[PDB]
Amino acid sequence: EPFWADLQPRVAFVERGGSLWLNCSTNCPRPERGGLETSLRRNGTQRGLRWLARQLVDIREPETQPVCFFRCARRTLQARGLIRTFQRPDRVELMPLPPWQPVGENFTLSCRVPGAGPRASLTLTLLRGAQELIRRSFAGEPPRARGAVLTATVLARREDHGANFSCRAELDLRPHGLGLFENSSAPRELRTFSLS
Amino acid sequence: MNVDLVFLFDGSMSLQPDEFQKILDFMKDVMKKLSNTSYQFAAVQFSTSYKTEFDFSDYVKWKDPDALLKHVKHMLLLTNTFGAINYVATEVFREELGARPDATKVLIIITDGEATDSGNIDAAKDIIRYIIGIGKHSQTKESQETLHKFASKPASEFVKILDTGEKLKDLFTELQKKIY
Ligand SMILES: *[C@@H]1O[C@H](CO)[C@@H](O[C@@H]2O[C@H](CO)[C@@H](O)[C@H](O)[C@H]2NC(C)=O)[C@H](O)[C@H]1NC(C)=O
Ligand SMILES: *[C@@H]1O[C@H](CO)[C@@H](O)[C@H](O)[C@H]1NC(C)=O
Ligand SMILES: *[C@@H]1O[C@H](CO)[C@@H](O)[C@H](O)[C@H]1NC(C)=O
Ligand SMILES: *[C@@H]1O[C@H](CO)[C@@H](O)[C@H](O)[C@H]1NC(C)=O
Ligand SMILES: *[C@@H]1O[C@H](CO)[C@@H](O)[C@H](O)[C@H]1NC(C)=O
Ligand SMILES: [Mg+2]
Repeated sequence: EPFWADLQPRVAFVERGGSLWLNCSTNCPRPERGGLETSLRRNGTQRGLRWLARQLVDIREPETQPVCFFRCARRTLQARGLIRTFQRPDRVELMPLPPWQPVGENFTLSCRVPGAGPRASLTLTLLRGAQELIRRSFAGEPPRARGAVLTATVLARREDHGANFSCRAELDLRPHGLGLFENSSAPRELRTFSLS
Repeated sequence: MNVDLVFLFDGSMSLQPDEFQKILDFMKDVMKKLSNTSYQFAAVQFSTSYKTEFDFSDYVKWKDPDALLKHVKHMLLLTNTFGAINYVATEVFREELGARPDATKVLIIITDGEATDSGNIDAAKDIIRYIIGIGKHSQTKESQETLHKFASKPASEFVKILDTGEKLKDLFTELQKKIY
């Protein structure tokens, strides 16, 4: 443990498509070879005797872990980072409703929110007017999972004739200091009638 | 003519997961196209360290490249390519792994050319080396020079660059820098 490498910031959250400066450093007295192994495109480098700073750009993967290294005498000293991306709910889509829905029968509401995430930070809600019918947090999904779907069966009523159904996606990155990003679908009107 | 052929494939963190899968598919396709008696294969992954994922005896027993490569996990570390090449020369072309002493030795090295080590590959001098370039990092001058350093000569004939569908991204990037 006497000589080391360090990568700062060691964990970073970037908006999908964004960029980030990383600084890889060592206390090795005379480092022989130094670098940063990542699949990310770079767009800027700065160097000093015991440090290397790189700007990584167009960061699109859910997760990537750059490996910073310096060769120190006979040893390679390394440090590993984590870059996570987030993607706002730019697309929130409620699937089409039936042209006409029989009263007293079920129909399906499906909200699709492609690409947004991390999925564990998403909450999707299905609404009739301003009333929330179903709310689902995706807490506990895998960290690299993206996108979400929320489907529910709803019993058609006479009252629901002409009512607007919609859905809302929330990406809550506030635990990470990054804000709450919301979007809602365009409304869809239900038309009901009695088969009798 | 008997030919012992080794795939030396880059499992370093600089290659995307989709690119590594394409490297695996490339190896499978080459094997299917040369599935005769005369060629026998081995595959070695390299990143920081080296792993013979299958050897010539494995090839002969299983034949199915899907079978032979099922246990491969992407190493996701550094790119010690000179070391890897030296490992193959001294440790993989051996009778113990089923190599035939009568066979012509060939190495197919698949990498973005961004080596994190240095040295020489003199131990591999008498092995025919074909280089397969892949990845955004193969596009730099230093990477292109590295790939040519590894190749048998004339490097023009032994170096090939896989098109993974990102050439327009490389163009935009370059133009954005020169045009602004
Ligand atoms: C990257 O990190 C290093 C160290 O954390 C930065 O600062 C220099 O570090 C050297 C030792 O490597 C020290 O001797 C100096 O005191 C530091 N200089 C300054 C001006 O603070 C280095 O500047 C960082 N580089 C970038 C681009 O942020
Ligand atoms: C790329 O580098 C240039 C300066 O060299 C800078 O102006 C630009 O912001 C960088 N690209 C990105 C995506 O930040
Ligand atoms: C909401 O959607 C639009 C595209 O329909 C998008 O441009 C905007 O960034 C989104 N807002 C948030 C906070 O996700
Ligand atoms: C509608 O769906 C609910 C929930 O699955 C079910 O219990 C009920 O039997 C259904 N009603 C009709 C009219 O089919
Ligand atoms: C549903 O939406 C339409 C327009 O989008 C609106 O005119 C109508 O009042 C709404 N239906 C009601 C009142 O529930
Ligand atoms: Mg690499």
